[PDB]
Amino acid sequence: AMLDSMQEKFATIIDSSLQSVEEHAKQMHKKLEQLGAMSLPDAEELQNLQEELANERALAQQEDALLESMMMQMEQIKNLRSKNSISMSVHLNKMEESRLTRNHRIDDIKSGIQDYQKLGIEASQSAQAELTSQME
Amino acid sequence: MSKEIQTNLQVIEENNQRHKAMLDSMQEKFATIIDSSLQSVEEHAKQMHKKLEQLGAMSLPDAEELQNLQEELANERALAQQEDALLESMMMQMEQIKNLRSKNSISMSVHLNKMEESRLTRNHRIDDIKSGIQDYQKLGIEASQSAQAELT
Amino acid sequence: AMLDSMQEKFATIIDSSLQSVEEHAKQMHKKLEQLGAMSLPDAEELQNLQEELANERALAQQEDALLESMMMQMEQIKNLRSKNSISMSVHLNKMEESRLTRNHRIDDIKSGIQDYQKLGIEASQSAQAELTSQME
Amino acid sequence: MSKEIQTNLQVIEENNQRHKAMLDSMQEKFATIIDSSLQSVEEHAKQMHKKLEQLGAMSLPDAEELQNLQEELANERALAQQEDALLESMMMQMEQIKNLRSKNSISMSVHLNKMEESRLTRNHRIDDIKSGIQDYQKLGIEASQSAQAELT
Repeated sequence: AMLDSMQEKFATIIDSSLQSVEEHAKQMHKKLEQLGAMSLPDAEELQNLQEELANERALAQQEDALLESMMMQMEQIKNLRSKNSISMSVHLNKMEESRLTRNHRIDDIKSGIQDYQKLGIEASQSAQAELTSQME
Repeated sequence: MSKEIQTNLQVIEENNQRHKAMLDSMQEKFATIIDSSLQSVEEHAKQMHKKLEQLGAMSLPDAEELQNLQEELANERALAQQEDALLESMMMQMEQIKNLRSKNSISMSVHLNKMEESRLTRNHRIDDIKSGIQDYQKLGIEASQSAQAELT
Repeated sequence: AMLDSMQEKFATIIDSSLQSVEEHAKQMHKKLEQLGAMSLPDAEELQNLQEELANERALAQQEDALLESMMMQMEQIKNLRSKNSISMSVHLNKMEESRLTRNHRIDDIKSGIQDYQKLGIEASQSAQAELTSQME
Repeated sequence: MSKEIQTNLQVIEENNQRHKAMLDSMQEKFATIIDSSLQSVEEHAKQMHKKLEQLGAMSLPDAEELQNLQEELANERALAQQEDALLESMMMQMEQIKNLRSKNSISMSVHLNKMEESRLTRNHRIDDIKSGIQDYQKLGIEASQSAQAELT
């Protein structure tokens, strides 16, 4: 029974094998721990991009509201100008009538002065027609 | 008295002469002023007519000014028409850019969700592998006992 | 003295002449009154054009203030977007580093599994080197 | 006892045979498991290596997604650059239209002042003519008296 000296080598290799299976299990699990630890910063970065995307939506919404408001006010001014411009064309037309009318009135007065000069000659001849008539 | 009647007829021959040269000088002097009277009516009519000439002469410059106001009013509509075209064009283009942005930002959210799936999947796989290391270490130590309990 | 009968015609023409000089003076002055009356509506029309011109100035001033304000706000949004876009490029670069790093860590673990398979064969030969050695 | 020693040597000849075929079967059975042990270490190493293969295979799609995010970011700058060019262009043009309007409105005020002068001048001329009618009627009635006071 020289087996007692052979089996002492049996616990020496089974134990030395198991200690390597646990050192591999220890080493790998440490590597897998820190690898899986990257998940949180990765999630962090996504949340940041997510927030920046929401800012873009916020900003686009403010921009659209701003331009609409600007266009609104811009349209009111356009209408006011248009009303103001129509008012002008009307007053210019009135002034054109008042100018033509003034011309007619001036021509009437010119004609009336001519009528006066005409009827003055008619009076001069009609008066000398009495003075040459009272020559009898 | 035949000679006496002849001189009484000389009296009359000068008597009417005293009325003739007196009336001939009255109608000559009265007609000399009616003529000067018409001359004041014609010089006043000329004077006044000149005034009305230069007054009516203002009409054409008045019309020039109105016509200038007319042109400046038409320019204003021109400018108003350019301004409206410009803003319309601008709004047109701004609207495309807005749409392109929205399409681009939506595409982005898709990739962000895509990536979040890829992150969760990655975690499951890491956990799956971690479990396999635990499974190996457990079935490894339990295998050692099955050998040490028989030969020892 | 048959002049008393001639002078009665003298007051008849001097009076008839003067009454025509006053009827002309009356008629003309009436014409000149209403002609000069056009001055007030003419002045009115000018004042209206004057007010419409001031409206144009008012309107142009509002328009200039409006566009300036719009441009201001438009510039703030541009800057905010630009800051938001720079922030993105930064997070994308971080994620690219975290991806490369993750690749190195995975390769290390792959290599460490290979080292384990290698040193397992070294153990298998070294163990059978004892079992073929204890054949003596 | 010569025959007796031969059989005691047969005992030993089977005694060591009882240890030989017992040890030959112990190292054959012990080496038969060290071989199966390495086989579990190599199949686990293969199994795990597969897991790491498909996990590392996620890297390329991850890179594709980042590259898409990169392109969508560059598009956004493109769109931002078009938008700024557009508004600049628009402001440029709006500024000319504004100037042209001011020039046009100032021209107008000049004509309005021009016309107001022409209106005041017109009034002086009307008053001047009215005065001439008064002057004529006054110097006309006073002329009538100078004649009626002498002949009447």
